[PDB]
Amino acid sequence: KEGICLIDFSQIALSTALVNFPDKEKINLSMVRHLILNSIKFNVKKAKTLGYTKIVLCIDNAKSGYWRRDFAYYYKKTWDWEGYFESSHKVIDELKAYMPYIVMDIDKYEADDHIAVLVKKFSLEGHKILIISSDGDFTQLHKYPNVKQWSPMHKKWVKIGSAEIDCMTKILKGDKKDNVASVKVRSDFWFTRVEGERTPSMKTSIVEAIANDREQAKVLLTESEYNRYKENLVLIDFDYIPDNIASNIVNYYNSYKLPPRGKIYSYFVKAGLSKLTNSINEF
Ligand SMILES: [Mg+2]
Ligand SMILES: [Mg+2]
Repeated sequence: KEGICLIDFSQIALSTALVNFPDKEKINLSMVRHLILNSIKFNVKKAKTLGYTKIVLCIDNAKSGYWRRDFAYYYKKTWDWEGYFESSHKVIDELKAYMPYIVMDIDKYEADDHIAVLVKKFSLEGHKILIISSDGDFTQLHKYPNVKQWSPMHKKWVKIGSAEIDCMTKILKGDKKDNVASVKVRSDFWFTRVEGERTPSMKTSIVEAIANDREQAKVLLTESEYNRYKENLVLIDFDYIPDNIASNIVNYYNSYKLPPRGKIYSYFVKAGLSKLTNSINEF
């Protein structure tokens, strides 16, 4: 059973670019092609050296929004961000055309989704898994056999009882960064809040009691809070990803045709990344 590496790509490329490309300076295609290929090399190396030889780049595609928006409208509702994303979108195309990786890219599907679903499938299928991402949410998947997670900036393992509590903490208190609100407030609180508005706190003993036995949601939460809980499950909990979303990801995965590995040399050449031709072995 081949070792598999799922990479939270879109974020890593972007995060690297935020750190490496100077503010108030234009970002060109070369810049980003260079940046992206080097990032892949560096991370593919980490993976392969450890035994995860099948690389899957998982992309964030909110071109037409998010499937989750069909459940919660408010969900997820100087630097050359323009030049970056333009060139980046182009480079992703080249990866699909020439590089030897499965590029999980689906409009309205998040990199989190592809990882959550693939990790599940493969883990249960007997493969050892590596998640390359600093996102603590992936600890929801450590519960599956042979799942490790590596954080590429600080270069370290994401290790985590505490997982169920971390998750439950988000289900109950929300996640402001994604516009997910506490079960103690109205659904679209973050999209519609007033400056004169604050979220009532959720006591830890409750969070923990539910984390430990979810049926406790029915006694510790008021009916209102409970409705909010069930809405938050789909926004936070990977196990609440719809059968249809899951199925499409797996299909995409299975129908993916990789390009002859002989195409890389040409690409590098053609794309003027000759310094890299000497390192195709590293891809
Ligand atoms: Mg993500
Ligand atoms: Mg999420």
